[PDB]
This record gives sequence, C-alpha cells and structure tokens, in this order.
Amino acid sequence: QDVVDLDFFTQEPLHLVSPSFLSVTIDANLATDPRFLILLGSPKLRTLARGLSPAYLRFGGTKTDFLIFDPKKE
Amino acid sequence: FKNSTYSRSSVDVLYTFANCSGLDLIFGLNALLRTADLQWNSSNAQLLLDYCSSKGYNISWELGNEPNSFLKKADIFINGSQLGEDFIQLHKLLRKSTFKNAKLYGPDVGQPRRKTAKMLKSFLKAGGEVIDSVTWHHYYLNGRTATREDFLNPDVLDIFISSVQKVFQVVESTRPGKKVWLGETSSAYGGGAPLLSDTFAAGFMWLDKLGLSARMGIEVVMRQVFFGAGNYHLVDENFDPLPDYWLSLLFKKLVGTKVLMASVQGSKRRKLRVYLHCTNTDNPRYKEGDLTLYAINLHNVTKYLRLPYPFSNKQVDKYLLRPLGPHGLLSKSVQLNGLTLKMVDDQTLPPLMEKPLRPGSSLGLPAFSYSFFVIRNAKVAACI
Ligand SMILES: *[C@@H]1O[C@H](CO[C@@H]2O[C@@H](C)[C@@H](O)[C@@H](O)[C@@H]2O)[C@@H](O)[C@H](O)[C@H]1NC(C)=O
Ligand SMILES: *[C@@H]1[C@H](O)[C@@H](O)[C@H](O)[C@@H](C(=O)O)[C@H]1NCCCCCCCCN=[N+]=[N-]
Ligand SMILES: *[C@@H]1O[C@H](CO)[C@@H](O)[C@H](O)[C@H]1NC(C)=O
Ligand SMILES: *[C@@H]1O[C@H](CO)[C@@H](O)[C@H](O)[C@H]1NC(C)=O
Repeated sequence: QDVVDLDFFTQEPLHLVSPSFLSVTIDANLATDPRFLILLGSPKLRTLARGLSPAYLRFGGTKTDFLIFDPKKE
Repeated sequence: FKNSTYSRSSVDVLYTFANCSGLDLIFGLNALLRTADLQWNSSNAQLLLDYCSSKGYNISWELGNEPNSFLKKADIFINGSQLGEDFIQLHKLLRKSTFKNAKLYGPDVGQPRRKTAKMLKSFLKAGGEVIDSVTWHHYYLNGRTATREDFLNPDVLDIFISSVQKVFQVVESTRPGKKVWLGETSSAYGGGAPLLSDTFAAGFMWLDKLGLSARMGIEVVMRQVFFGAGNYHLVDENFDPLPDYWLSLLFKKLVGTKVLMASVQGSKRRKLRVYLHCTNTDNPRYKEGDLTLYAINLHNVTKYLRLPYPFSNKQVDKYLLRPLGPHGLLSKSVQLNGLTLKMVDDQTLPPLMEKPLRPGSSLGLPAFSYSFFVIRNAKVAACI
C-alpha cells in the first residue's frame, strides 16, 4: 500500500523566516578571475539574479581572509 | 592561498550587480590582518569603508570566513574571545561611518564540532552584543568522495538536524533570541560533487535543507553559490540555470514566511519528507489563508498523499519537478508538470505553471521527485 496520511499543524506560525530566507553567495575568489567585470555585467545573469529577489548576496569565501583592498589599483 | 588585491573597480562591479538585481550585499572583510599582539588591524577596512561611504553604497558586513580553520589556512590561531573583540572594533568603525546603522554578521564558523562550538560560544560571550545575526556554515558531504547514493540517502539528510540543534544549544546559552543564519551552505564542500551538485539529484538535499532550516528556526539560508567555479552553482558558466535554480525560483514564488508543520502518520518518516508553510501572499494567484505544502519522495515508487480534514476536498495546485531525460536524476534539465523550464530569452523568465488537481484527489508524488502543492481556499487564520 502506497497511500500516506498527512497531519498538519496550522494553529499558529511556529517560526517566521525572512522574506530573504533563500539567499545566495558569490565566492570571494571570483574577484580574482580576470573576467569578473564581464561576468557580473552579463544581462542574462542579472535577469536570473533578479528572479531570486529579495535575497541577500554574501560576497565571501576562503579567499575573504586573503584579500586586501588597494585604493590605487586599476 | 596567497594574498591578493582588489580595486575600487571590482567593488563597483559587485555593488552594481547586487543593486541592479534587487539583492542586499553582504561584504566579508579580511580578518587575518593582525597587529604585533594579534589584535585585528582595521586600517585596510577603514580604506574600504571610506570608499563605500563616498560612493553612497548601502552594504552589510562580515569579518572573517571560517575562523575555526585559520591555523590550517594561514598558520595563525585566533581564539573566539579575540575574534569577538575584533568584531567590537569593526562595530565601532561602522558606528563612526556615514551608514552608522549598517548590519554586522558573524562569525561564519563551520559546523559545530567540539572545537568549533567552543570558538562560537567564546565569540558570542565576547562579541555577541554587536552582531545582528549569528552565521554558521554547513555541508553534507565531501565533493571528492560524494556518491549518488549519498545524495538520495535519508540518513545523510538527517545529519543536518543534529548540527542545527547543537548550534542552537550554543546560542541559547550565550545570546538567547539572537537570529541564526546559515551563512554558507551546499550539498558538498571542495567545490561540489562533479556531475551531482549541478543536477536534478542536488535538489533532494537543497529542498530538505530549506524545509528543515525553516522548521527549526533558521531565519536565512545562503546558498554556496549563485554563480562560480564550483559545481554547486545555481547558474553554470554559460549563464544557464541548473535544476536548483528552478527549484529555488519555484520555492520563492510559492512558500511564505510563516512556517507551519506537516508530518506523515506511521513509524516511517525517513523517505517521505514533508514541510508546510503559509503560501507566499505576494503570489497573485493565491489568497490570504492558503497553504503551501512541499514534499520529497525518496522511495522508489509513487506515493499518494492524503490531506487531513478540513482540507481534504479543497482545490489543490500541483507543481511537480522531474528531470528531462535521458540522464534521469543526473540531468541538468528539469520539467515542471511535464514542461521543460527554460528562459524565454536573456531578459525573460518563463511563467511557472500550475497543474490543478481534481478536488478530493490524493496528491501523487512519483519516486525520486519533489513537488509543491498549494491548497487553495484553505482559510487558515494563522496565515491571514
Ligand atoms: C525498492 O525499495 C525497496 C525498499 O523500499 C520499500 O519497498 C518498496 C517496494 C516501496 O514499497 C517502498 O515504499 C518501501 O520503503 C528495496 O527493498 C528494493 O530493493 C527497491 N527496488 C529496486 C531498487 O528495484
Ligand atoms: C566554504 C568556503 O567559504 C568557500 O570558499 C569554499 O569554496 C567552500 C567549499 O569547500 O566548497 C566552503 N568550504 C568549506 C570547508 C569545510 C571543510 C570541512 C572539513 C572537515 C574535516 N574534519 N572533519 N571531520
Ligand atoms: C596596520 O596595517 C598598516 C598597513 O599594513 C600598517 O602600516 C600599520 O602600522 C598597522 N598597524 C598596527 C598597529 O600594527
Ligand atoms: C585568546 O587569545 C588572546 C590573544 O592572543 C589571549 O591574550 C587570550 O588569553 C586568549 N584567551 C583565552 C580564553 O585563552
């Protein structure tokens, strides 16, 4: 037999998640790719990104702790 | 891993991408910049904060990634107490900046092994007052050794439950009521499992992680990665969406912020996994009071789900996801109710089309599949 009965608790919310509950990362190592500007400039990628709004975008990764900001760089 | 520099240009590309996509950027700062006596040297951060202020960028911050493994990665050990003090110093810098109300999250520790739990607890004692959410990371498997069977194994899925409980034990003991975020998470570490992390089979883990996170009190889950080198990407190198992207989109369109509970009657809760939320109110088709059930079937046969009173006769919409062949669960293409999901063009996501079921019918869930079901006119007051 492959029929299964479900029980539902519906009296009150048990938790409240953020509207941004499903969020995403971009690994900090992607900033070392020579093509970073082309990649994040892609209209196609931006369209896919917009689809997941609202969401946090975490820029971070193992490389976070090996990245130094240089105001002089081109 | 070696030090590397990044430019004002790189910052602008990142911010622009986030801002034009309706995403809220969180930027991780380098925590391995230490002084003589191993305090955090904040001066490089200052330069970045100054630049972002001048450009008027609205950004949230983190400091460090997986500090539990700094000894392995950089041969430097930073304990949790010190790390907490470092966050206190960043918090002072943010408060003196033009966005003095910017959010700060941390410490982005790995899953709670004994040594990591200790670091997290000492960090929350020291620095827990100035963080807006506690971030930690979780992975099920090693991408090098993960198998297909591992991706389908309820015992592997179940391991996440204990990690969540352990994190909440640490948090309740130090900063009770502080929000808890998964700050980096995926199927498998080391960049993902080749030919598994980018397939339909990846969805069993991702959808279950979402369900459990929401059910257990995790407020935000951050998927490693949206786009990137790792196989666990939502979007591949051609800017094409993989099955987890489509699952993530569907999840977002259907699932509301109020979390409820579902469970299956009987001693076998392992292979049929069920979650229940209020329906996302911003969805134009549905109304206040509707419910969104989602279910994963890890059995090798179809199961038929019966809804309890008083929902047993309601109109239900099905949103069943199944792979496009010939590669089965290892497919990188997915069908929604038998229609392949594909972009309409570079600017246009397709509509996500429901399949209305006969009122009073049991909900069919084929073997090795996942589906959402919206119960229309459920009239649940907790959702309204
Ligand atoms: C199918 O799975 C079996 C174990 O699962 C149980 O039996 C099947 C037929 C379903 O009723 C399921 O709900 C049960 O939990 C295995 O013993 C069997 O080898 C599997 N068949 C295959 C791989 O062909
Ligand atoms: C998170 C990290 O920030 C990313 O930059 C990595 O690309 C990502 C990944 O590995 O794909 C992820 N790193 C997680 C590292 C977890 C390793 C766990 C090792 C467990 C060994 N001991 N035991 N048991
Ligand atoms: C902090 O870093 C800068 C640049 O690396 C260095 O010149 C400065 O002396 C450091 N400060 C301390 C207190 O070590
Ligand atoms: C943690 O490290 C700091 C800085 O090196 C040190 O002074 C302190 O004694 C350590 N704390 C504990 C609890 O061991």
